Amino acid sequence: MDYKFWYTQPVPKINDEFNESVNEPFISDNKVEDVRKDEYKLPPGYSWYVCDVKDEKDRSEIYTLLTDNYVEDDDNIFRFNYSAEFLLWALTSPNYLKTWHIGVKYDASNKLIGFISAIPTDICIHKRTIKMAEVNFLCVHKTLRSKRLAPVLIKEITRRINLENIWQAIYTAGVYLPKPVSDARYYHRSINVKKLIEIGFSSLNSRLTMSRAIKLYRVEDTLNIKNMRLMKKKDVEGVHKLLGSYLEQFNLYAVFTKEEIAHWFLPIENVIYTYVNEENGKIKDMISFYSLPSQILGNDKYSTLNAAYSFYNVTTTATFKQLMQDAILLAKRNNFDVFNALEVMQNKSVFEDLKFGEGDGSLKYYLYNWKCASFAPAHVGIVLL
Ligand SMILES: CCCCCCCCCCCCCC(=O)CSCCNC(=O)CCNC(=O)[C@H](O)C(C)(C)COP(=O)(O)OP(=O)(O)OC[C@H]1O[C@@H](n2cnc3c(N)ncnc32)[C@H](O)[C@@H]1OP(=O)(O)O
Ligand SMILES: CN(C)Cc1n[nH]c2ccc(-c3ccc(F)cc3OCCn3ccnc3)cc12
Ligand SMILES: [Cl-]
Ligand SMILES: [Mg+2]
Repeated sequence: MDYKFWYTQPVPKINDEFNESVNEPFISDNKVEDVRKDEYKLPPGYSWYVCDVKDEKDRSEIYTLLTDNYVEDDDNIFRFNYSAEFLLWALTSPNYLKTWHIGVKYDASNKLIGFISAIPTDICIHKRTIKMAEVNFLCVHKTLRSKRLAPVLIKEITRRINLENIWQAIYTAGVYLPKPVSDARYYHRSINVKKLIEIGFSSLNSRLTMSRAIKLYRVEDTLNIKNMRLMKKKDVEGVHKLLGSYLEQFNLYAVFTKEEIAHWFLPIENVIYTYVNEENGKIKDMISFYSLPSQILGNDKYSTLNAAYSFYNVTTTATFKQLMQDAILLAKRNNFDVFNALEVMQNKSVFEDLKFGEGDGSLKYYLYNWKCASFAPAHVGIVLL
């Protein structure tokens, strides 16, 4: 890899290594007044488009572009299929900017062929809290790959973020770029074993017959934490306290306001699931996971893999293993086929006992214009959608 684009950016070179005493921008003393006011140039016949994610039709356009052209697994069997309602939630968090939801249309067809987005968040990296943009949903149509459109989308969003006097960003990708601050493998816990085998995701052998595989992943339909229930509006303060305190141990986490807790955690069917255990009107334990189905490509029987992805989980009245067991059960009660988690926070400690299998790859965490020491994923305390 030459990384001809990335090496022009304020990010580490492949060989850069910083000790814990270093925790600062690559480029400081930036000036809003100096930021370019002109949009980056696109190739002839393409135009910028400002997407209105609150408009059902504009939102449907983004949904279509992602459904057809977003992230596939390494074998091109599954493609992420974020729902339209999920994209509304993900992009309209507190203080979002409509001008950070950027499309590219092909003028002659009037169709969206590219997208990139950011939302603002306070990010604590090695105990320093910085206002950052969280970048997500970069996508170029399959038919226009390897034409250098992605650097155009990246430079244009950078410019729009810089106009708001924001100079750092956080992003994640499965691909290796200069240069990860942390790298987390993903693990999967089978729920609907038979389906996962039939679609090729899971395997049998002469020892592990179909019936034996089903038995292995069987779970008791009783919670360890009996009062675990869907989160309600009244629980916002308590979730804010519980989670906000928990996250301070990590090397990388978002500093959530109360308004951010209500947005990111209050339940929305088929989008975000949060459960809480209330004692004495105080929230003592919480479970959360989001819904990210994948379209199954080329399977006669099934079109969709329903997948729950571990989000934020905190226990003070049980063991972490007991809490994540309940999280798997609650995913099962909600019709999910598989429960997915990264080896961030305390997650790795429960993978063997709760019968997770190692996946085929990892998610890399990145910062833009920030130099600092890298760290094991157990010290990562943030999950991006
Ligand atoms: C202060 C504010 C700062 C704000 C900005 C922060 C940074 C935000 C950064 C964005 C974070 C988004 C996070 C996110 O959304 C979650 S990661 C998911 C990204 N989306 C997909 O994987 C969807 C399917 N793939 C595509 O749509 C295309 O393959 C994409 C658009 C990925 C690249 O289109 P393409 O047609 O395949 O490629 P060219 O146009 O020819 O471009 C080639 C250049 O793109 C570099 N590249 C490829 N994949 C990347 C990736 N995932 N991040 C960053 N850079 C990526 C690549 O290394 C090369 O640069 P190089 O020559 O130096 O190696
Ligand atoms: C994070 N958010 C930015 C979306 C995103 N983009 N890129 C990714 C690469 C992996 C995961 C992921 C995260 C947790 C997990 F349990 C399974 C995952 O992927 C399986 C499918 N796969 C394989 C290779 N590429 C995709 C998410 C993402
Ligand atoms: Cl340029
Ligand atoms: Mg391109």
